[PDB]
Amino acid sequence: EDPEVLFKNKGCVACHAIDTKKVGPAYADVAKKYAGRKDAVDYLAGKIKKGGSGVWGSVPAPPQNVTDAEAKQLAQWILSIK
Amino acid sequence: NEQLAKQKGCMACHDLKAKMVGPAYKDVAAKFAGQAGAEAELAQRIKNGSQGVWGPIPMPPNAVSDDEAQTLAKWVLSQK
Ligand code: HEC
Ligand code: HEC
Repeated sequence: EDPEVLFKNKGCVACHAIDTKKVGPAYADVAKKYAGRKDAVDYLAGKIKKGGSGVWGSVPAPPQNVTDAEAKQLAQWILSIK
Repeated sequence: NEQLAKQKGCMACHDLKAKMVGPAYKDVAAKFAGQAGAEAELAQRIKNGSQGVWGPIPMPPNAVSDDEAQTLAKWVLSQK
């Protein structure tokens, strides 16, 4: 059999991907952490633009070249992911 | 949205979905590159299970023949 097929039909696909995880948290995990919190959009939009560390690990997030409006749009989108 | 996030470089450091429970195959292949006995070793671990290498969560045994296990082991080790 083709390996890409066995990967699928023995369930390996359920637990393994080809590519390594990226350094920052997944957006669905961010959405889960901040769900229902009144000020979450404003908090995240500031983090997205200015960066920071310590919440998810020791690795610092760099500032990003976004307007404050884009930072808010991205915040709202990330929180939306379920 | 996703396009804006791609555009601004965010996806270099972030995915949409949580990491899967087991290690990525490119990481398994890179760990074992040039290691004698790796295909055998992995075939065995795919068949019989593994814990403590990549995390606290065990991989349970999988019901594969020594052929299906070897096939998958070779393909994993070729992921680059
Ligand atoms: C492109 C503009 C983006 C957007 C939309 C986000 N990031 Fe990152 N990010 C990185 C790291 C290492 C972290 C963890 C920081 C910590 O431990 O505190 C983050 C974190 C986030 C969050 C969560 C922030 C929180 O306080 O909960 C969010 C919403 C997020 N990012 C969005 C790493 C990187 C990068 C590495 C070079 C890059 C590029 C980005 N992130 C870019 C963006
Ligand atoms: C379908 C037959 C597969 C195949 C081809 C592989 N897996 Fe898994 N796997 C899972 C977890 C949590 C781990 C880490 C265990 C630990 O930390 O020791 C692994 C590990 C692997 C390896 C690497 C083993 C090594 O010795 O380094 C390989 C090659 C591998 N797997 C392949 C989790 C799961 C699953 C979750 C329920 C399932 C299903 C699979 N794996 C299935 C398969």
